[PDB]
Amino acid sequence: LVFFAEDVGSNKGAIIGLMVGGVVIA
Amino acid sequence: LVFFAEDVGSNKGAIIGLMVGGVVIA
Amino acid sequence: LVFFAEDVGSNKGAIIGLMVGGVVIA
Amino acid sequence: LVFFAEDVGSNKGAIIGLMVGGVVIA
Amino acid sequence: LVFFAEDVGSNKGAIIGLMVGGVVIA
Repeated sequence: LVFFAEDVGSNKGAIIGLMVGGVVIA
Repeated sequence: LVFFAEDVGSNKGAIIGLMVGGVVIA
Repeated sequence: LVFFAEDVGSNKGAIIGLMVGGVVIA
Repeated sequence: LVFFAEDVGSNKGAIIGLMVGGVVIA
Repeated sequence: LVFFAEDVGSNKGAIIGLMVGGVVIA
């Protein structure tokens, strides 16, 4: 499993909700 | 299980929400 | 396994929520 | 088996919340 | 099973909340 979450935001501001879900159950 | 995400945005602002569903149930 | 998460924000500001959920239950 | 969570915040300011949960149950 | 979590902040801090939770159970 190779997760790759790249966010390139040039001048975010306002309301920006960054949610990273990384749960594992084995 | 490759999950490549390359979001490229210039001047986001406003109302934005990022969600990365990375749940593994084994 | 691998879980990359990069957030490139050029001049964030405002309201920014970062939720990194990294739980490994084995 | 790696967990990368980097946030390149250039000139944040304002309201910026950060919540990273690093759980490793084995 | 490494964790590379970091938040680069170049200028501008204002109200910021850096909440990290490390739970290494082996």
